[PDB]
Amino acid sequence: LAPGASIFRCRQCGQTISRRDWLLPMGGDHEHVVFNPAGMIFRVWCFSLAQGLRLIGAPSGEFSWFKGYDWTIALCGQCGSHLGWHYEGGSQPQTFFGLIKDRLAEGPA
Ligand SMILES: O=C1CC[C@@H](Nc2ccccc2)C(=O)N1
Ligand SMILES: [Zn+2]
Repeated sequence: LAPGASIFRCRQCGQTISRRDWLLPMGGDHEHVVFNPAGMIFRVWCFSLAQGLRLIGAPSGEFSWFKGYDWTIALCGQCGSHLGWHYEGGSQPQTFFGLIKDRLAEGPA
């Protein structure tokens, strides 16, 4: 009844992005803390599915945090905020999204 933690929206503009129902335990945990070559730390949640994003450029395997996957930058399709990455080219599953937990807002359906 009236769940308040069902949908993830973009924290900057409110664009619909994903659902708690779509969280994916990659390697046995939905949460992965990672850093990029510029040393920036991200708390990443894996989702099977997302919407309202704009995937920019072409996939790269360079420095992928997930063995066997190529990544594309995922922007909020509405406001352009960097929300994470789409992962493709791997196995079980072939694709998923890694989204930056603190750039999303959790709320009712
Ligand atoms: O799986 C990933 C996706 C984002 C990526 N960041 C990156 C930044 C500048 C150059 C190359 C990669 C990273 O390190 N790992
Ligand atoms: Zn946005």
